[PDB]
Amino acid sequence: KRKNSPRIVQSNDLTEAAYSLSRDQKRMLYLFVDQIRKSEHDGICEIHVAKYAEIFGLTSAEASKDIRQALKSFAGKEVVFYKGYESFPWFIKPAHSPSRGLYSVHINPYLIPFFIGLQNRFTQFRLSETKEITNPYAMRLYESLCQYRKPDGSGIVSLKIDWIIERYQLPQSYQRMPDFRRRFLQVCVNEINSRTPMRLSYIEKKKGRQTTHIVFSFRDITS
DNA sequence: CCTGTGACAAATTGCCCTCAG
DNA sequence: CTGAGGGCAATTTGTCACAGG
Ligand SMILES: [Mg+2]
Ligand SMILES: [Mg+2]
Ligand SMILES: [Mg+2]
Repeated sequence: KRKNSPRIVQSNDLTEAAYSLSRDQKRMLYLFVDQIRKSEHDGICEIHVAKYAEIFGLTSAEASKDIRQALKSFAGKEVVFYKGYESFPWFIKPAHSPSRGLYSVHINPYLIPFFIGLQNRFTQFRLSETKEITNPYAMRLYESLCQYRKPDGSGIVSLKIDWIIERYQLPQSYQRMPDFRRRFLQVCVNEINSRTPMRLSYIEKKKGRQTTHIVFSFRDITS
């Protein structure tokens, strides 16, 4: 049963926001949204090194490294919602540790309604589905794909490439499409195919000499 | 203009070790 | 013993010159 892992349920506004974060910063982001979901919430969240190591198959010393550098790298990271245009900071206070092996973070109290969206306008996935991805961009794509998933784990969706560049905030050399192909599309599609239960194919949409959309579709291995 | 590949750079990976308390 | 530190080589991500349709 896929039901063994936490159920991540985020608003589609988050699924579609424009931001940069590392794999490690996102692994934590999942744990934070879970914890608001279980409370009039105020923004204080807690992380235990020992538990984070259970969850991601890591050693105690390595989990401490990953948390400690992620938490430092939130400084100056804005998140932008869209159309619409609203920019917020993730943390309003620096994180700190009062007990050995435990950190206390203060997430911005305005983001919470953006996490807990309006009814039937939301994305959802088990934590197991995404814990073995490595590339953060491959994590963004798996999120967006999940947004279109029917009850039976199948779906089809067309994303415009300029929109992928803006929301996933991809590096500049990928505006030149042979590089986008080689260092993002093939790498992220292979990863979903090897690390998740999803089975993914795609076709490109040219207009004139240009490529403008990727047309993704997928079934679940439970077929 | 469009494409793919080779090369170099800079970054991320899981892993090894000391050491404090 | 846990976990806060330092460090590593190997691999993957990011940049871009060159050659062909
Ligand atoms: Mg990153
Ligand atoms: Mg609390
Ligand atoms: Mg690491």
